[PDB]
Amino acid sequence: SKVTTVVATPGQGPDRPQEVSYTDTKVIGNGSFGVVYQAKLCDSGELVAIKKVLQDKRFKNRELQIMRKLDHCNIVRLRYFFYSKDEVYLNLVLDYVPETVYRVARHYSRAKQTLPVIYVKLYMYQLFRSLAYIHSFGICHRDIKPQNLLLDPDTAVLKLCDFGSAKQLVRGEPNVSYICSRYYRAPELIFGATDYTSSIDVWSAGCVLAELLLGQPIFPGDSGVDQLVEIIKVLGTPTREQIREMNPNYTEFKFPQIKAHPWTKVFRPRTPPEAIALCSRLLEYTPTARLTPLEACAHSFFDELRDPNVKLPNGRDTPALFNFTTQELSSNPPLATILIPPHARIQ
Ligand SMILES: CN(C)c1nc2ccc1CCCCn1cc(c3ccccc31)C1=C(C(=O)NC1=O)c1cn(c3ccccc13)CCC2
Repeated sequence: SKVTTVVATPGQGPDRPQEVSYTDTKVIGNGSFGVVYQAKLCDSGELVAIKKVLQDKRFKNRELQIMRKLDHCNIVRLRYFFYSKDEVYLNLVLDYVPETVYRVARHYSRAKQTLPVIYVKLYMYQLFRSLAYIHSFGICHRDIKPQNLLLDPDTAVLKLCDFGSAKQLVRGEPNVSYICSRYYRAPELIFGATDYTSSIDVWSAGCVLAELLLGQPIFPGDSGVDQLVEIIKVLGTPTREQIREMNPNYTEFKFPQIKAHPWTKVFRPRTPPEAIALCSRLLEYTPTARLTPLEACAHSFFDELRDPNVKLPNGRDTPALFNFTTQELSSNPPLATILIPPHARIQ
């Protein structure tokens, strides 16, 4: 009962500090992403995660200012923030969730068992949703992978986190190319591309999809150089025309020609055709040929989720999949027809 008490500015509301108290401060993480503690809210009893960073007093913060314009239930909610190695740290109080998709995938795999397809449908849909909400701002995550997909096991609700790498993409302004974890890095980035679009999130989510079908990473590779070699094995060698689309700085190739290994004989035998059809639309050399998140939500692979008489393996109802705002449908309103099925329109 060693209660810390600070004054903290609410995350999405108006700029009006309150008093807040909590306890049970133990460390849960410490790495590239920063320094995170678990903690317990005195009043409610609820759990939280608290990220801590030395902040350059004379400057804004790119992570804080991105999270303060966000309120989506597939995105980890920022509750409060405040300040406090010698001088000035920034603190962010976040919703706590104990399991991840990576952890859950890992368990099925090492025991030599496949992830039931229903869980594959649930997880990607909610991800594509989460991508659609941020892409309607210009904000690109730039670190989609299974370890950044938090998950409630009993309910199935899933929440993207870690907006440390996230950035608002602007036409004409250059951006760094060595970014995202290697196995989930789009080929344009590899090629040196500097004015890439938010469709790099869509590539990465494709790599996550295939992983959940095979029970292991689709493109490993043992270096930044070897990562395009593992890709080429599957999609063959790209054309000068494809290489132009990714980066207009390459004219001559540096690695012999290979032909495309077909999609059907990459996975196992019983795999559903729409999983494979979808996967082909995500993993394309050409950025503009890849689907949009919202278009991905409307794929025929997710039709089972829009059934009314559908439940989880533990009997329960599925979480709400059809409470789309206008902001969320804003990039293509016509799709409402499909995204919201009849029974979810009940006046
Ligand atoms: C094993 N393991 C190393 C691991 N790594 C990650 C995710 C989960 C896990 C295991 C689950 C244990 C519970 N667990 C939940 C965590 C968390 C954070 C650190 C350690 C454990 C942890 C949470 C978050 C978050 O936003 N809200 C959370 O509740 C964040 C995840 N990250 C960042 C970064 C910056 C700010 C907040 C958070 C990125 C790290 C990726």
